[PDB]
Amino acid sequence: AAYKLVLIRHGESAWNLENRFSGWYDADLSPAGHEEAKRGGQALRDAGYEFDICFTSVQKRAIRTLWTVLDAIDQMWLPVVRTWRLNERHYGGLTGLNKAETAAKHGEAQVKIWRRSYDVPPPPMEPDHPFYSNISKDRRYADLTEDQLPSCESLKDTIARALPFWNEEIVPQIKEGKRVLIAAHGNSLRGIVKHLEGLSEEAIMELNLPTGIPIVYELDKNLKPIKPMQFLGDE
Amino acid sequence: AAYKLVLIRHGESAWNLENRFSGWYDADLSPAGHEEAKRGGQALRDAGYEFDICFTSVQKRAIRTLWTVLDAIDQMWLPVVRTWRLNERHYGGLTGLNKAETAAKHGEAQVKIWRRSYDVPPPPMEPDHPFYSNISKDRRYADLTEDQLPSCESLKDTIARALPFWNEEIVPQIKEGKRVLIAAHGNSLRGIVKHLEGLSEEAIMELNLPTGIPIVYELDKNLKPIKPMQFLGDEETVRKAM
Ligand SMILES: [Cl-]
Repeated sequence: AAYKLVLIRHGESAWNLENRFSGWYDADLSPAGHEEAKRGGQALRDAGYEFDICFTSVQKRAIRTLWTVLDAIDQMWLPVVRTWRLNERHYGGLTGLNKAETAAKHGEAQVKIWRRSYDVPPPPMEPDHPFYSNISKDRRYADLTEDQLPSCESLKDTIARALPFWNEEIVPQIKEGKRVLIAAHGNSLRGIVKHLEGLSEEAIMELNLPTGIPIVYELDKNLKPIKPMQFLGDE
Repeated sequence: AAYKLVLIRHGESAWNLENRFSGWYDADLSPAGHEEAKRGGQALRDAGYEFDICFTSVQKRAIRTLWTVLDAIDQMWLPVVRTWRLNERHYGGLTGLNKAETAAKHGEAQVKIWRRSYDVPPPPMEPDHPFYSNISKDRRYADLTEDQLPSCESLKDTIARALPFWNEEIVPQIKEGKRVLIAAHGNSLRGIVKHLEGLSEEAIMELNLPTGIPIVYELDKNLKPIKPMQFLGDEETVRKAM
C-alpha cells in the first residue's frame, strides 16, 4: 500500500492492577506492562520495522512504552512529539476510584454507561477531588485554555480533541511518506481507528485494543486501510 | 538569575575503558554510566529542578542519559528535541580505534597533532573504514546535505556546527523564559561553555566536563553566567568532579 502506520496502546499500568480508573492520572507501567512493551518492540524489531517520527501523549505509561519500543528497534534517535491530545479519556470524578466499588455503589447499569457509552461523560472532577490538583493543576497542561482543560470526557469528547491533532500534525507526516508510530491509549487510539475505518459509534464501543501489542495498518493514498488491522507478535 | 540552564554530558559510554574513539558510532552507556545518569537525575529531583524543554543529540548515549534524568525527575512528558548538531565530534578514520591503534596506523606525529590541535581535523572516514557505512549511510543523517555530512571534525569544526543550533534554536527558548536541559556530549557542550564563558581555544580544550554530572549555570539577561558552573550532586560526586 502507499503508507504503513503502526499504533500501540501502552503496556499494562500499575492502576490496571489496583483495579482503579486512571484517566489522566499519570500511572506508570506495571512490571508486566514493561515486559509487554519489550515484547511488542521485539516483534517490530524481528519484522524489520523502520519509523521516521513518533507521536505519543503526555502520560508516562504511553511514553515509557514508546521508549521501550524505540530501544528494542534501535531507533531511539527518532523525533518524538508528545501531546495531551493523545491522552487517555479523562475519567472525571471516577479517577482513582476502585472499579468494583464503583459498580457496588452505583450499580451495573450506571457504571456500564460511564464505561461503555459513546457520549455520556463521567461526573466532573471538582476541586474537592483527591486528584484535582494532581491532574488539573499539573503544569504540563499550563498552555491549555480554560475551555480545553477537561474536568471529564465522554469517548466522543476524547475523539473530538484527538482528531484535530491527527489531522493537523499526523496526517501531513503520513502524506510525506514518513513512517509514523503512535504510542498512546485505548480511547485516543479508538478515535483514530474509528476515523480510519469509518466505524459507527456502536462498532467503536465494542472494539477493545490490547495493551502493548503493535497494530499495523496499510493505508492507500486517501489514508484508507486496504485491509483489516494486523497485530504483531508470536502465535 | 534571569535564567537557569542545565547541561549534562552523557554518562560514561561502553567505550570509555577501552580508550576507544566512539565519535559518531552509537555506543551505549556502560553500567557505571547509567548509574552516573541515575545519580544526576536524583540530584536534580532532590534540588527540585523543573524544566520546560530538553535538547539532545541523535546518539543513544546522550538520549539514554536524558531519558534516565527525566524518569528520575518525573518529567517524561517534557518536549524533547534531538539534533545531530549536538553530536560528539566525528573522529573520522580514528573512529573505532584505541589510542595505541591510532598511533600504529597513523604514526605518533599526526596522532599528537590531532590530539593537541583545536583546528586540525583527524583523517576522514573513507569507504574502506569498518564504520563507514554504519555512520555515513545511517538513516539518522539522511537530511544532511553532502556538504553538511562530515567525514571528520576538528573540535573547531564540531563547535562550528553546534553553535548555530544553540544560537537559532536554544537561545530563543531561554529568552522566552523556558528552563532548558541539554543532554549531550563533552565536545559539543564545549561549544556552549566556550561561548557562555568567552573561553580561549586552549582553555576549552583543557576543560574537563565529567560524564553524567548535571552542570548548572545561572545566566543574566545577556546569557552571561553570573558565577562559575556548579557541579550538582552528593559529596562524593562533587568531590570527584572538583
Ligand atoms: Cl523522547
